[PDB]
Amino acid sequence: KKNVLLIVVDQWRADFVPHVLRADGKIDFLKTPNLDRLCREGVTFRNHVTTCVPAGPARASLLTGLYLMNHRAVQNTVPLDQRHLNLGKALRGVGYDPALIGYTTTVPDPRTTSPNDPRFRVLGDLMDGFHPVGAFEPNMEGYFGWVAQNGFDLPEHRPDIWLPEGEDAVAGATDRPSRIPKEFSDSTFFTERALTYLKGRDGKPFFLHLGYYRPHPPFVASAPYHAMYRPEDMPAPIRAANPDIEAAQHPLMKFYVDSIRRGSFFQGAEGSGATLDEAELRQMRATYCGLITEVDDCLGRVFSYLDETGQWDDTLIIFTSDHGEQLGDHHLLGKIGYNDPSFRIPLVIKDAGENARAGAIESGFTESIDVMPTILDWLGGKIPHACDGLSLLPFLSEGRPQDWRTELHYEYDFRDVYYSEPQSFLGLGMNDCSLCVIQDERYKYVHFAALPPLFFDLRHDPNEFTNLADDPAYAALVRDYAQKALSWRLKHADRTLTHYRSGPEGLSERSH
Amino acid sequence: KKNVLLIVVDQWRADFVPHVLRADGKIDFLKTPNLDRLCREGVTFRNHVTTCVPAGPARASLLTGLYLMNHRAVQNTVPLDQRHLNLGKALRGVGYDPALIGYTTTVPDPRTTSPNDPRFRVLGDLMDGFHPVGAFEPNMEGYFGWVAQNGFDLPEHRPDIWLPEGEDAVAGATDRPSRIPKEFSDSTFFTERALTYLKGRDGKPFFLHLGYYRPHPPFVASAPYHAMYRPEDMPAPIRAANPDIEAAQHPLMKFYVDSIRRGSFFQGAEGSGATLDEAELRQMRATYCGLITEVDDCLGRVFSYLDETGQWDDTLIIFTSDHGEQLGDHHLLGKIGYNDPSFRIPLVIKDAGENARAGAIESGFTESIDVMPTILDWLGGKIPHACDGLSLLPFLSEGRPQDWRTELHYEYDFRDVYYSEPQSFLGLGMNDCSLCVIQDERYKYVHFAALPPLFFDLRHDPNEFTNLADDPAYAALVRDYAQKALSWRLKHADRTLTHYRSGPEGLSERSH
Amino acid sequence: KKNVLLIVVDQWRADFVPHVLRADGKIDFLKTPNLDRLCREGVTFRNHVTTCVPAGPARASLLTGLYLMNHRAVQNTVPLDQRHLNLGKALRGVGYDPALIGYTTTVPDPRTTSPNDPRFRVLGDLMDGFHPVGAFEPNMEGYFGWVAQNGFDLPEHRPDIWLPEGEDAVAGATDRPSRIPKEFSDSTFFTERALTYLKGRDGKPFFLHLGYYRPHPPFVASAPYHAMYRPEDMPAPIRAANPDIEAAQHPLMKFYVDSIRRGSFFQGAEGSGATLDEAELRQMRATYCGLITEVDDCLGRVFSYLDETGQWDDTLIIFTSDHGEQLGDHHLLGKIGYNDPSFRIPLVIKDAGENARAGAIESGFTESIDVMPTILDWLGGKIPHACDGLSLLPFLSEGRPQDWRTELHYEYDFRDVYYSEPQSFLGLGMNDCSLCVIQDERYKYVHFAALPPLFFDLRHDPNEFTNLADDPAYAALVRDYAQKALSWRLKHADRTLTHYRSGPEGLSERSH
Amino acid sequence: KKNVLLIVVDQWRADFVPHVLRADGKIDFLKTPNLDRLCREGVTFRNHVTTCVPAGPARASLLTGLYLMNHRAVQNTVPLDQRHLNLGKALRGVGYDPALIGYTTTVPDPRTTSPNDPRFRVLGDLMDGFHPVGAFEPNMEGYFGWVAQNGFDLPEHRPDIWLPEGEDAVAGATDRPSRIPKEFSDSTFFTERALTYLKGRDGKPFFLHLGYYRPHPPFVASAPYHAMYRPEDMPAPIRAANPDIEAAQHPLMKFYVDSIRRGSFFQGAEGSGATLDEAELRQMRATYCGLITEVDDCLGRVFSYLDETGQWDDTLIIFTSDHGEQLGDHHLLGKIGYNDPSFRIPLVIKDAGENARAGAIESGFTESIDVMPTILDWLGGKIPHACDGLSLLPFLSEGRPQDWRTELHYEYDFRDVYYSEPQSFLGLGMNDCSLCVIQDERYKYVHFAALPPLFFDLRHDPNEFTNLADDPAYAALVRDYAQKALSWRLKHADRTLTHYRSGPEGLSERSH
Repeated sequence: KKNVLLIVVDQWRADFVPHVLRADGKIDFLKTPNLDRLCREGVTFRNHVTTCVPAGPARASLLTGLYLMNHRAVQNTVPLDQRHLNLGKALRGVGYDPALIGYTTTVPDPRTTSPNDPRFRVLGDLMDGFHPVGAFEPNMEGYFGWVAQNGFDLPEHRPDIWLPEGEDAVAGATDRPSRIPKEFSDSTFFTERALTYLKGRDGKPFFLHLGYYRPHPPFVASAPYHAMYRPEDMPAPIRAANPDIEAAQHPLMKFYVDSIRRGSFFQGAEGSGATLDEAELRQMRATYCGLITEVDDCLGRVFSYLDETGQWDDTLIIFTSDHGEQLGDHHLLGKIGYNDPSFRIPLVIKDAGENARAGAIESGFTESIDVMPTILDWLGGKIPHACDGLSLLPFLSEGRPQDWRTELHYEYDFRDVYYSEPQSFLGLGMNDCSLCVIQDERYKYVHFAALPPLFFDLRHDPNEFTNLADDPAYAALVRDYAQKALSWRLKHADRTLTHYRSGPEGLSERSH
Repeated sequence: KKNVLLIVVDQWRADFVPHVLRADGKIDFLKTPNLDRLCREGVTFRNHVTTCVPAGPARASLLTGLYLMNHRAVQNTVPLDQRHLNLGKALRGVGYDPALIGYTTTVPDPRTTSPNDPRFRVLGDLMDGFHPVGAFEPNMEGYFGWVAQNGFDLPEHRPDIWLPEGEDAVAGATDRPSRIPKEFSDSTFFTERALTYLKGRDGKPFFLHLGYYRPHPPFVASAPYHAMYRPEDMPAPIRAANPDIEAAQHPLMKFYVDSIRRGSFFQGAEGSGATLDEAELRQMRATYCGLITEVDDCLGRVFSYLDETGQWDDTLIIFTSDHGEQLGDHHLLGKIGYNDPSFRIPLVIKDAGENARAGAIESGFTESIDVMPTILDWLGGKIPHACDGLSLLPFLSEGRPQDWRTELHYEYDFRDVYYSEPQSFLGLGMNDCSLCVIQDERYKYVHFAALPPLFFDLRHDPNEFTNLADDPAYAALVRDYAQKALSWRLKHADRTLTHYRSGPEGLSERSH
Repeated sequence: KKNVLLIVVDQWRADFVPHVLRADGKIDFLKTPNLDRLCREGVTFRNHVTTCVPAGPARASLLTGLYLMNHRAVQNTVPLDQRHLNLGKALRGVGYDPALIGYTTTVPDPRTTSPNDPRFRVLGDLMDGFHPVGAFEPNMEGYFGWVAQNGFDLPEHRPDIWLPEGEDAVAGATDRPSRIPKEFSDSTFFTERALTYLKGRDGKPFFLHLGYYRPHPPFVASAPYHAMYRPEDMPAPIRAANPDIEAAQHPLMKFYVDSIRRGSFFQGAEGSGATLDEAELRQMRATYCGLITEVDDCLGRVFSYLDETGQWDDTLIIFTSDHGEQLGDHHLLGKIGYNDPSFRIPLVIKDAGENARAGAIESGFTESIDVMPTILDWLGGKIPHACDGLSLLPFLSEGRPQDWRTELHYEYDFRDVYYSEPQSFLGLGMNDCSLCVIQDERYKYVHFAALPPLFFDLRHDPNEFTNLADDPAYAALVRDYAQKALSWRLKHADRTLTHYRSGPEGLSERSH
Repeated sequence: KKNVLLIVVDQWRADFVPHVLRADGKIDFLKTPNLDRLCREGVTFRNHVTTCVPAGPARASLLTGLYLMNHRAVQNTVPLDQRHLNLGKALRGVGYDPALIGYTTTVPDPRTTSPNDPRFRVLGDLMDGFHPVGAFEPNMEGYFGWVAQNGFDLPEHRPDIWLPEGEDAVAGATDRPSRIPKEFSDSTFFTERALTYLKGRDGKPFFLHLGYYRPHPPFVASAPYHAMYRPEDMPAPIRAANPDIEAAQHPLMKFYVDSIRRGSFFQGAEGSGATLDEAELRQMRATYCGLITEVDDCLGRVFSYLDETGQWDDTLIIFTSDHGEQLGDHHLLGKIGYNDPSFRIPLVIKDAGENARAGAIESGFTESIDVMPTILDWLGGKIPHACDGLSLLPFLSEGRPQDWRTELHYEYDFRDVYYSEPQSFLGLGMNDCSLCVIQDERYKYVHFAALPPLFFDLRHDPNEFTNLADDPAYAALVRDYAQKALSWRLKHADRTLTHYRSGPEGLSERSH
């Protein structure tokens, strides 16, 4: 029997993974024993990125194996064209039910449904082709209904469960717990749906997309996770001397430093994200770690059910996140722009049985578009022609293929959406608001469609403070990275029908 | 605010509706106080039929507003063509989320999915376009997973929860309870999903398809519903002197009398349905009533939540069943053939506010294809051109329209499916295995595509024992009913594009 | 090598086929030596009907193998749903180019094109899936452009080429030629396109739909075909004592007797069709024969090219018409209503090589829906599941199959179109304006959806003057024919997906 | 009234346009009086390119307004995805019939038709959505059938009409005429179809795509066009000292210098294209001019019909070519690679009425993707969101828009097709065989996906002999052009749905 458990957390940074911290001799300032078990038993990928942000685009790439340049779900609220083959439909093609807990943040294709469809009122709904067994639902109604049915009285504005405890509490980074008990938290909800689904399967082969919302904000935690980590034990945020000096690097950086609000990160909070002080940012980081450890506790319950039913060694387990989180770096909160912390994400894979590379940490450059090909390959399917990504299965046996990619790539599109509208400030039209990034161990190149490019020397400037793109001494290097990025564009043009050929013998297909 | 609650039970007969029994001066031998409330407050339709059986075809007609002659989902296991507009997609067209609890028994269109799709392994899965919030799931996994997560230990073969209590129990009609407590029954499950969904909506407008499996078999009930009704208080089954005399009426009757097995109606039971004695049939009927009263108790919890939140007077409530049940009549169990008890079904409608016809019983002839037009009309939508049915809203105000139909119509297709294969016995090919029925207060005509027809005088022979179709004295009457049925066929040919016209002014549409 | 030549004339009656006239000892009052060659070498089907009229519906049935009840292109100007598989697409499935000369009169599906498409300004355009090599074109522009490019000066209103020669001519039935020379006639045009296409093929396998407009009206002929037949040698029209007595038979008969205009049949003519006298009708018939003989002369040129290139014995030749013509019978002109002369059509089939039944006349009942299955069968294709018709190939070898149909069937829908609007006169809505016909050697039954039925004893009343449907002495016979027609409806419900099945082994198909 | 005549020749170079030659003080060594009339009356665009080559890709860009990066019909024999909106369907959206003479070289989408479709046996067939009124047809059957029907006896192998006259003739560049008289030439054929179509329209508004095959090879002409130009009066080919020195520039150049055969350019010829001597190339150029003048003579007949019917001043006339021709430059024949002569093409536009810029020559950079937007704009349509091109109408009134593009762009994909397979020689996989080009008045940058780039200084090296891309002194310039090309990629990602947005008010669209 073969099972696949795809765990997708939200907003969890790659540098909040204890197995990698310890390997580098750093203090592992947070506890994730269940993730650590996956790392001891499988392969941890230390240079994994999402190919775009925020949730809607990231999940389009994860669930189609396509770059943003091909899926075109370029921002939250922008439709996903129905033509793209997604993981749910591909799973049905190999005889698996594509069971899903959590959310996909997918706007339907308007050519397929009425313009009055309620799914157009929200950031996104479930992607067509999945079988929902534990949906957060539009406006988190699935979760709130479950809390209410469990007998907990909700406030009139339901997200006020995430105000800090106590009528005198000041909204923002907090040392207080939220107003929801642990047993009715959202992580508990998704976990109960996972256990219900696995118990219903009763040993039969499964695919399950187990989505967790946490550690997505609001950065407030149920007791006692709110108090589990001391602010002084957290890694310091990395940022310029002040927000103006930070913003001077690039107009897009200035837009986000100026515009991001605390209320998007802490329920009811007022003021700008960029003005948080070091103590507030350390408290935010401690609460973020508490939310992470709650998820890890919950995963322990899922893993316990797999152990008790004898299914652990039959299950391919993939742990990843949709995207990262700035967490105060560069004066930013959220998943925006071009910096490493928004795009670097965990990826740990435990094969069935005793893993040949158990415990290894892989530096090969991997991208979220590789996850769908990996799952389909493992289940014996053909990888769709159109996918941009490649199967990671060679990394679980002999290691990095000799012809594997030598750069990481990602994209970001910042055209206007209802809650964030940079076009007027930037002076740009909607089809000119994008960037792409190419990077390796030494250099990082950020190319904007219609704004200045950026170039960083990562050995000397690992935190991306010193743009070199306009320095004439770097002209040959900038040329080289722009050339690699341009080749990458040409190599990833759409592949839907390009293997077919007419000819004297009729219709044929080219394989190489 | 406008809400719609569409309650769809399964396998509940029209003559098991106490409000109608009492109106006719009959003993109301079962208790349904919550349904009785709907009847006191709304309109009870006493001549409602499903336009086909069993579940898959019945639910295709209910959820598309089309006769079987147009939807072509002619038996369980036969695909529903994606071209037909269903109620879920139509609801999205009026801005409603098409939330659904229970099941639709819909086989996907093979042109839309892989032939390996797991949805082709089961009798049917969820119809495309609905939003599931409480699915029974393939093989009832949703229910069983919920029972297991509630801490109840299930037997190795999970349907053995429906064996009668006690290792010494004989499977079949029983005076013992099932092996599942009331608090973990399937009716409790669907009810908890309904409460969870309504609590999540928190007062916002809703559509909810609230499906119950009961009183579908196995005919066994959780305590104390198994003992709630005395067998001697049940209405007697109506059947011929013996199964051979019954079967002589028609080859299709013979096929079902010979083939139907007790194990399809009582978990683990052996033997033929037709050999049940009168006492066994009375016990079966008493258990069936117990399952009905459990559903009614559950509806009381849903109605209580609507009352407490002040939504009752804002909600159009429609109560109906997918189809009926022979329940021993004519030596048959199940929903098959051509007799009234398989096709007659409850229908009660309570409008928002104080209903103009509260308490009335309507004799106008209504069909399940009318339900979707009624809901869309009530929500301010246009009724799709293709629907065969008509809105029932006039019946809630002034009464039966002057041009309403004057006959009831239904269809049955009995081509081979994996668990019932009459073609060899009947000597028929797959496209020749159907019948249609037309009837009014006086006469009933059953026309087979490729077997003898039947004709009944319902005043003198209300129970359909005496075929008159081959009696020369009835030639003019049989002619007349065949002519009405043939006109009905011509009038209901597909209407997808037939209102459009080319012409000198370009494309236009005819409205009359 | 295998070729198919499908010759489709327009408006040519089955009783204008000399081989059948001579077989019955009647005078063959018109000459068709080239058709007579096909009859001597192949099989002539004497009981062939189109399953509906006029051109648009007839050609939908011919080119899909479907009854009107399934294709739903129910009148000229009504769209053909793109879902139906047509002969052109099916030919591509067997590797044949679906070359077409003439027209198909097909209104596009509005869901597939802009509402501004010029194809919605005309009665119909080319059916999707064919390869046009000689289109009449919208408004006959293809023909008129060819005449103009040939150097012939056209009048300002181009159809005035069909006024009778001479400024003093009275428009109507005429003993004068038209104003177009034979070398620039429409039959010459289609023939030149056929020769161009066959010469381009240069011996390679072909399918060609060779459409002729003639003998469709206006009933005027190029010299000397206008004078080739004497009016006194024509068969007399068959009609009641006067138009009022004719019209009394049925409201639909009255509508057409009252409404049909001479201008629809003779260019520029005034007055009603029903008031033509016997001499005028005989002249009309003589001109109609002249147009037929012109087509036959043209076919001789096509056949000569096949003989000279050695392809005759490699070619399946099918000669047929889209529909018939009343030609004055029952006071009617055109192709309307329910009488035999509108629906009976020629069908002659010459197989490749020496035909086993060369010269035979077949009385088995054949329908235009059989033609597409016949062609696909002959080319080695599978007949589409959805077709209503059956292959005629058994008739070319051993003869009529033992299980062949025992009645002929056809349909007519008379809902309002821009140039003929009977609904107000009849008092009917658009979905109630149809009839179906079932008949055999003895009896004919015409069933209207919402008007009185008709029944004829064809031995005693071969010309359909005496309705018997309301005579009580015929009640059992009328019953029997209504029952056969109702069975036919049930047997021909749509078959798109009804062979598929879900089940424990996955998706399967039933073959019987 | 508004008409559009879109004249599309094949393989005609931009530097074979006399109006531009004379403007630059060069000898106009060929005569095109009818094209010269369009130039005197309209605007001549001197920096127009096709965005890709050869015919199939070029015509996909012309007829969709999309770059190859979006249409993906990347080589002849590769399907065009049906999702792209083409000019024919867009014309129907504005009420115009999309009449077409010539060919489009379009391989159908395999998801829309049988794999056995004969359209998969040829390089391409007609694009879906056009109305053919003069097709060359598969294998030029339309033309050959027309020649045969005109009474001209064709040789057994029909293309042998293009052998030079006389049994002793040596195949290759020739001073002899072909074996087809002028009155039966292919240019005469397309012209007769144009006149037939316009005469059929009889003054009604038209769109006509008037395609000519010439001056596509074989480079042989009907008498007396074969002798109209002296070889010594032709411009000399521009090429390196020998083929080896030429080929050293780049592996793709070497592939084509080594592989191109004379038989692809002269009927029956043997040997390599690269070994033609200067005299042979001058004769080839003189014959090429003869074919051009034959097309111009033919256009004079079309223009004469427009003048005589008073339609000239009501007609937007656009003259262009699908692509250019190397004509011996760089040792190459055909339309391949990256050099200017393969991609630069004529474009002349005459507006209705007296043109504001009559006679002007425009240096603004225009691309073939601009043609479809121009036509739709002129007819009052909306330009489809997805188009990459922009309307040229501002150039006919006030001139180049201030925000017009500042570089020309084109693409070439050289993955294996049945008659040319460079992948093995180049060592590349199928998705790595492309290049893109960006250029302006000063510099040209050729970027290969997986081979070395090229960079040319066009003032000092107008003929592209001296690659500078690997010269360190050019690093900043190469950087700049790679950056412009990378921005162009980002700006032209697919736009199908990217203007739509979900949000609190429902579905909306962004316009800027």
